[PDB]
Amino acid sequence: NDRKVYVGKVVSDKMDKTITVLVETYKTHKLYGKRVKYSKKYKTHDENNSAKLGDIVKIQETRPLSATKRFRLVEIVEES
Amino acid sequence: PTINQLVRKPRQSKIKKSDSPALNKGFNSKKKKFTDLNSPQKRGVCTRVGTMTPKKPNSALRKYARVRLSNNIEINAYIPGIGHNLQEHSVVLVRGGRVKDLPGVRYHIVRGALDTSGVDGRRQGRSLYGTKKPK
Amino acid sequence: ARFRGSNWKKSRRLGISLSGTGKELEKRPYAPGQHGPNQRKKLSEYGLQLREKQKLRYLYGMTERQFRNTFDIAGKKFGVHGENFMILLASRLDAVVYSLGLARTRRQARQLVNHGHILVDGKRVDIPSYSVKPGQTISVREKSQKLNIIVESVEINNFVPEYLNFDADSLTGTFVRLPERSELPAEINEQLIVEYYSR
Amino acid sequence: AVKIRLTRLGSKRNPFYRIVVADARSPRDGRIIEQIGTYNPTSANAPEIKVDEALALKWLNDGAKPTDTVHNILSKEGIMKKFDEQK
RNA sequence: AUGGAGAGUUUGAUCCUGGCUCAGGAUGAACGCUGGCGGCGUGCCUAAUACAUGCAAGUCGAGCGAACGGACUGAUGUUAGCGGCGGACGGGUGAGUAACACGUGGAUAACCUACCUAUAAGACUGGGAUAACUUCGGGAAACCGGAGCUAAUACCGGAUAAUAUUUUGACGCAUGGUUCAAAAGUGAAAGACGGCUGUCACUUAUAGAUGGAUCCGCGCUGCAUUAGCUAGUUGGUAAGGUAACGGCUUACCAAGGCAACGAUGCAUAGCCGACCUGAGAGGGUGAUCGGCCACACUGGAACUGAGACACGGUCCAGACUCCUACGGGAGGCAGCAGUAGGGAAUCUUCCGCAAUGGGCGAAAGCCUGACGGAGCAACGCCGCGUGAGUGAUGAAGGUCUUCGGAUCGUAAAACUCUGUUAUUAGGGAAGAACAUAUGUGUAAGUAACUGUGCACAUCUUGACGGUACCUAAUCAGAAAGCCACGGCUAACUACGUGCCAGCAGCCGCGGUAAUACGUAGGUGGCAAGCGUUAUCCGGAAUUAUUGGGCGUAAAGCGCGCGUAGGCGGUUUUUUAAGUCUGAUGUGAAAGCCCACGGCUCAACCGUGGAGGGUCAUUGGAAACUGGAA
Repeated sequence: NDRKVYVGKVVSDKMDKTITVLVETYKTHKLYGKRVKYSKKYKTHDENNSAKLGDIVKIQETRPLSATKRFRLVEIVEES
Repeated sequence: PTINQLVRKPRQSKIKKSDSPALNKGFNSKKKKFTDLNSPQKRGVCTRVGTMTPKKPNSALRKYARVRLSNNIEINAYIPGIGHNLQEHSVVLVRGGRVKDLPGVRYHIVRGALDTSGVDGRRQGRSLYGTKKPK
Repeated sequence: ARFRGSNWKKSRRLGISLSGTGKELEKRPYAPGQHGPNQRKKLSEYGLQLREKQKLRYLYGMTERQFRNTFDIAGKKFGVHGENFMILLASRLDAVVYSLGLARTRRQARQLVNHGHILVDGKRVDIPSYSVKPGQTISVREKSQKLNIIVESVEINNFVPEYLNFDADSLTGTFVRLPERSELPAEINEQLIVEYYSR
Repeated sequence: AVKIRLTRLGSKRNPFYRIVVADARSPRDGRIIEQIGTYNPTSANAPEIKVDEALALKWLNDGAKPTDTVHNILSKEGIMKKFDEQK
């Protein structure tokens, strides 16, 4: 099987082994049809916290870690 | 407006304020609370039976009754027909429908019902105004 | 019979002869009632739509909410809504019996179907509103084949519409064809009842 | 456990039955797993029955246990016979 | 192509704008007047108020001990009990819940699973009790406590045994995986049979099926006159315990985490398939049927158990209701009926397990207020009636009258005619397939047999119910009412009254000549129904996405500077998020539509399609929007 993967931006790295990833996507309005940008914040695990605020990273889901995290850091591609 | 203005502020329709509000409310004697019921009819007690002068364009002495319904609500109700047998402490059935002339009467007392007799000489239109089939 | 009333007063209020073929609108071709003899006022749009609906409804003896239900079935079928509606009325068992020639009118044919003298396809069908399909057999009950009323009208019927094959011997019918607009009553404007129900 | 049984689908005094694989705890006309066929006991003379073969033999191998009359219905198609042949 | 109607009302008169009202379709409806029948459905929406009384969960004596009791050694029962399984299903209700509760799509390499199926390996050896029973005491019951015995497929101790745990070597982050070679320690049953074995009890491993559990993306009420919310809160490190991950909990670190993309708070609400309305877009709703959730007088808790923190189970607290010898005890209809109460309003304290399904049993069988049926209610939909042919649209009588007549009216007598219905008097289905038992062969396994699976044909049985339904006679006889008639809006006259009595949805009417009030004739609309009231959609383009506007009718902020956001000049290359086009999986069933078939038709029922997604995975296209150069 396959676990879902998201690509977002690091908006918080103030906690150890944890970063906040902002995955912005698009949702159309049911009535008017205009596509509206909405964003969702994901809390992801990274044992070696090499991600710094401003990096676009690759996120994949996993089993529940802590009360909120359900994702792990797969790939870091930006430098900022 | 523009589409973006509509997305941010979706259109808001007007609310419909319904006539005969006292038929839309129930009571709970155990919890001493008012409920929402939407009743076709309500039953009450006549606390005052009298006559009301109508609006200015018209002129006729109209009979009415101050009725305290099953709720703790005191409304004024019309008495259709010619003759009525209602005094104080009379149990009546009250339906919707207001009287245009009479200001402050938004209900009608159902004739030919619980403790309310029909019209004595009515022969055509006996569904309304109570009274059974003659012979 | 649901109506059970004056078939002249209806044909006098209406513009057609309903049942009798003229005998009703001869001496008094105006409306019935106290104000019947005096002059007639003009009819509005609604009055004309309602009049034509009453023409076809009282012609077949059906009531509302069954005239309307049959009208609803007609719109489902392909083609003109008005045409399929009158075709469906002509396919009613009580109407087919009269148009076959078994009875001398519409009301009597209903009592022949109602009391079970018909035996469609050899089986007792006592429902006047049964919808006859092409390729069936409208016979007569064996015990009722010696009915004076049935044999009094079997010979005076004469003309039988082309969509009905009638056998004078054995007292049987066939319903060979789907009726066309030509064979249907021509005094009824089908386009005026369709507009009435769209109001 | 898993039971191959009949679900009533008829009106008053006109019952129609579907041959359905369902859990024993589920309601009679409630949750099901798979529909296998149909059973009409009020048809003309012989009760007309319709049964699938691939799924019926699939559930029997999986441990589904037919009721008393589904056994009869599966026998009139020889399903119980071919289930017995593959020992 | 299958689909879209308006009208009245602001003025001396007009055109706009704009609100109000009406004509349509519906309902778990209620009320008023009426009321013949049948078939399908539906029927406490309010007090998750309180409950009298009956039933709603038992079964297995082939697991086994009886004072057992007892045909005839004693068949059979369970009187009573131990033990196993079931009581977590089925049935009810929508109080709570704005939540991963529910819908849809996924993930679990973070998960449990009795019965059922299949494959293997087995099921060895001993022991001590205790129910029941007997006999003593207590206590007003409820019950409780002493002694003396007795079994079990009850319990306990050893033997042996896995892919069980520890240490060993040979991916998608936490990894998964199957070989290795050591250590500890984990079982069981018998019953009823046939000539050692068959059946169905068991135990251990695996898988399958089934049923559960958790996590995640998206969707899913109103209020901003609810703006700042949290402190296990948020992350980490250890430990614990959970079927399992995890602040799930606890210590110690750090100060974190969510929020105008609406944190929080308040109010409201079970969610959905689906239903009503609409041409559609949408709007409203969440009765009956099905899926999920939550609850069981209110509130906590655990035990047994595969599964409960358990509607007809346990303990405690509380509020009630009842008994008491005053010390103490018993109870929970939101199961089916039914009662009281509240309300405008919602039913029998019925029959049967005959079918389907469920529990238990080898089965016969037992239990089943599930369910299948009956009782009541026009509550709804559908179908049929209450009569027909000829017959003077002239009797006699009403009502008007222009006094001549007209209208009720082919309506009526009047003759013929039928029996749908109704009455009586005879037949009389289907739903029935069984299970078991009996025989007959076959397959596997057998030393062989019994036995089991399968194949066939025999015997059996129905609450409904002598009910559908059919056949004979007989009679037009026993079977129509409701509302309107000024315009919207089909249907007009006379009389009574005289701005009174009264009517009215709006325009409004009524002040001695009202088609508007009451009545009488006539008319018209429907019809076993007809109107009124209550609520929703429409009409309403009157929240205008489809589909409105802001000079004077309501509407451009008094004006700048500006942040988020929204939008963005031309060309080339690339990408493929949107976009378009396929293929898979799913969007349960029941519903809507179409077709077809069965009820005599229809309602209704059953089959087959269709349709339904901001859906997921995976190819293809590259103009546009988006990204990169």
